[PDB]
Amino acid sequence: PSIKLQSSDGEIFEVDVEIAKQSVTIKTMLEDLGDPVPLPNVNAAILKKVIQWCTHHKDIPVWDQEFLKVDQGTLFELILAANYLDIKGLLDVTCKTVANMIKGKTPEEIRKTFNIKNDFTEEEEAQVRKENQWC
Amino acid sequence: ITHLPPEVMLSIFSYLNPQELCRCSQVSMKWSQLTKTGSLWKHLYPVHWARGDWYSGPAQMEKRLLHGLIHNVLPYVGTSVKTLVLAYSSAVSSKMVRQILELCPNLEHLDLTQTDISDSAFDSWSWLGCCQSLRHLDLSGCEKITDVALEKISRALGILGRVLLFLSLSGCYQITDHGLRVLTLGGGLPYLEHLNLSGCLTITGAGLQDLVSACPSLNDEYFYYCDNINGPHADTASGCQNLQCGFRACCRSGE
Amino acid sequence: FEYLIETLNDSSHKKFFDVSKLGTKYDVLPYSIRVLLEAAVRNCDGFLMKKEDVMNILDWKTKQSNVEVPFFPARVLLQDFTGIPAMVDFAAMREAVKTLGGDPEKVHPACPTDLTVDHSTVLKNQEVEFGRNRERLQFFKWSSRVFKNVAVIPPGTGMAHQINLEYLSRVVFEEKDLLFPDSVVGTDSHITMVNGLGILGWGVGGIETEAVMLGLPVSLTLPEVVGCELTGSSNPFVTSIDVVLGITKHLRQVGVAGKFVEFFGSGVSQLSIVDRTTIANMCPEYGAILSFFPVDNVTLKHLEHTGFSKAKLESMETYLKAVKLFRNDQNSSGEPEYSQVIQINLNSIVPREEVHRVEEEHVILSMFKALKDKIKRWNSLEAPDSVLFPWDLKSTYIRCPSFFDKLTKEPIALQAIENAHVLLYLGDSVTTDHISPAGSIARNSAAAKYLTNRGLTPREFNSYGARRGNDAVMTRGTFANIKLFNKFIGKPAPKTIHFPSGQTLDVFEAAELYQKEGIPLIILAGKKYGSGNSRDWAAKGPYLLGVKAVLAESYEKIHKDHLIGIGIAPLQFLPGENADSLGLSGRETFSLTFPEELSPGITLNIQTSTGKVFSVIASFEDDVEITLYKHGGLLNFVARKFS
Ligand code: FES
Repeated sequence: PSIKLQSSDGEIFEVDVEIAKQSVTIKTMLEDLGDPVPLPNVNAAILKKVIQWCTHHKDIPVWDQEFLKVDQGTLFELILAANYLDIKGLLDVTCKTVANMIKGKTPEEIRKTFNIKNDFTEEEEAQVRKENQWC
Repeated sequence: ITHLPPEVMLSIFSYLNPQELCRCSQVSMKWSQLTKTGSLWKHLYPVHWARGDWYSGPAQMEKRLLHGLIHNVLPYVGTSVKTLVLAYSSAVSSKMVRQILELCPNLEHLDLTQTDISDSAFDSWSWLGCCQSLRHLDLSGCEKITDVALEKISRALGILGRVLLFLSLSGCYQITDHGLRVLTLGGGLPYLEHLNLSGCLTITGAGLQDLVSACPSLNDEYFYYCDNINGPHADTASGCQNLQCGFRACCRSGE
Repeated sequence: FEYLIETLNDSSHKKFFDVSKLGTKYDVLPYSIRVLLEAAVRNCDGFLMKKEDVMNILDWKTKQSNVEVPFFPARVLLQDFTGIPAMVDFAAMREAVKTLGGDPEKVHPACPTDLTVDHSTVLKNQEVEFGRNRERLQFFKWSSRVFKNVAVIPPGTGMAHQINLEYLSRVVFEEKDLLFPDSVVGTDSHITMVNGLGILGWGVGGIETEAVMLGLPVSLTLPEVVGCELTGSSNPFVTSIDVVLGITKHLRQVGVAGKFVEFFGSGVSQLSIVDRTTIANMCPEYGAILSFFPVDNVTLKHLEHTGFSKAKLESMETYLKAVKLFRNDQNSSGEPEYSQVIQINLNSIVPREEVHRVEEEHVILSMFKALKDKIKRWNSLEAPDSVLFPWDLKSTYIRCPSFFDKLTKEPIALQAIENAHVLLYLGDSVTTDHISPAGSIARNSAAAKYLTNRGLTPREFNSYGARRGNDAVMTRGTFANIKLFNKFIGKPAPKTIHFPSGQTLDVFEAAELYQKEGIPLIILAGKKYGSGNSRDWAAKGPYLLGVKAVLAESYEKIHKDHLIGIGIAPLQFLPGENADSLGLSGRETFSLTFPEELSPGITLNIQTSTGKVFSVIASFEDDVEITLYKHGGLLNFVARKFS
């Protein structure tokens, strides 16, 4: 029929059971207790996108390629939501997208695109740069 | 990207070839330990990689790669290596192989076709089970291996272990009846479905009958051996594949 | 050039072509271009050997490597069994001439062939290899009995390659009171060894020998001669191998690549014939084509020992001196003008007569006469003696091919290909090892399905080269290399797509389904189609599959001629175009029409079923190839002359 998912911000979302059948954690949480189930680890701004992806696969694609074009603060939140719901398809397609964002890039600009802190010391940085080649 | 748990960064670090996997290794101190977990270095092709082909799939610049991933990678990964394809290598000695086979004990697929390999490249294989769970072993063209390499291969498979599914001694013209009577020890090979002895011209059908009587799963379409010999399955097996071939050894020219 | 035929002296009766009367530039040529000019002046029949090509080997000072000339050898060597595809073709031409109103006995090779079969447990394998090579040895025995030119050296002699080639040496030929110098091009691996004895001979592929036995000449660009002056007596303690490696090392560093290395000077008389043959047999080491040691007094003092009589050696002297092919070590009057001389003083060799004086009356004289009586299982082997070969119909080794079916003398007009279907769609650098079969027969191939219907076990499938007399096995291995990258399939699989039926099966099984429907075939390829050496069935295979033309961006020059001489029109895309510049996927129907009077290098329009016309260059070089194509091939053209 319809299952009720509650986000972190107090809002309740309704969706069909076959949609939540792909959510392995929900599929395992719907065969033991037998509608108002809360999800306090995913925000509604990410639920609106994860349910949008999940309803498309009710049965890399270009629809996924256009759907996965957002800010990193939202893409990585989507990945953290797919890890919590164990949606293997979404998790795998977002892993593919992120690993595509790393294809052919020097280790210097990786930190610039992903906003990483160079937490190296010169005695290790010279040891790490020396052993990763053979390259 | 830092809020992601390590189990998701490990999944992200799977669509990256080993060149990108080592570029990412010098971004942060967490990735430096996280790109050498072992689930990312299962299959390694040191000859395709030092050619522009970074495959890392299920199944010169070259000396630098074999010297790099022998002190920089294989000690750290290091026991989670599944395959190792050194086929048609320009710079691979019996020393650069004795040091890879000592760090990969869970190897599943060796491939040493047409390499300057002697029967001393298997000296690291002595504790009776060294590289068990080995499924594929391709030594086609290593004409320098005698029946002493097979005494270390028949020991480095274990006991019933002995899960070899492929054996391609195709050109190793120096193995004899003792080189095959030793493979039928402990087991012998009960899963072997392919036995390419096409080129070993100095074995005898009496010593090959003893080998075939210990490989019950042997497919006969994939049982090649010398044409000038009277081994088993004469009306169902195949003949030598090294006819009209300059690469591999052959007792006749087939011209 | 029938006016230089001067009679020799009063020795017995002989005549010869006195090339010395060609001008004041003949005494200037090297001694290896004089052999080319002599062989060119007596075969100048106007069709194959032009007259514009005799005044092209004579103008050698200015017409070096930038010009190509033909060469008419005096004989042909063929290795162990590389002569089967030629002798089977002649045995089939005998029948094709019989069933045409012709005498099946004029059919002989156009030059003396020598089938050196003993070339290319250790003893227990010999009996099995004989029992395996029994039908082919029987065919060689019949062919030696039947054809006047052909001669066979049976398997088992002394010992591999060295004095068998000196026993066949006939340095001055006799053919109907004519005299001319020897020349031996063939598929023997040690065939350059004859150069250290005054015999201009190099190595060619199997197709080129098979085409020289049919009257066509070997093509060749005017080489550069690097005449290596070799003066001074060697040091009192040097060996033969030391001097040999010294000369070889001095020639390797100067870099003689694809050029004649004729030797001359006053120290050449110190090199024995066993040393000249050694320096000649090592041409691939310093990268040369030949190392010609002209005929001098040492050569004849060697011939006197080995086989020949005095009444023959005096005539040889007189001929070689009257035509200026004799190099006097102490009477050098006419000195050549090599394009790049090299000085080698033999006083610069560090590690003689005591060993050279031995081989004069010692074993050499005995070894040659012992081999003369070396020529057990060969004169014990039943073989036919009839004019036509008694073909065995249950045979899988020797089969009469279908090149002459049907022959129909006075050839028909040029048939236009109509509604062909691309059999193969290939890439760039398609070597002849992908076209021609070789190696063991694959257990899952078309040839294995053929040989299994004949009742052969999988271990009785021989190699693909041990069944080169059987044309069915050979055309079932054409384009059946597991590394064949067919662009209809993608991945490198030895298969193709039958278009009217849609299925994916072997190349032979597709060409065969195309044959039953009467649909011609073509082939699309890329750059340097047919690269590499010339293997047999590299042009026979495609022709017997049903191919009528080949489309490629560029062929190898050696393979374009073998395609023309089998009846496969080799076509090139206009400069700039290719397959991926016209929208051709390879699934249309191409239609040609050779208009009339095929001039060399003519452009002809190929049409399609998708309404896409495009011009394509008919890569015909000269009128010899245009005529070989108008006659449906070289074998048909030759068989029409015997009828
Ligand atoms: S290797 Fe012995 S038969 Fe080919």
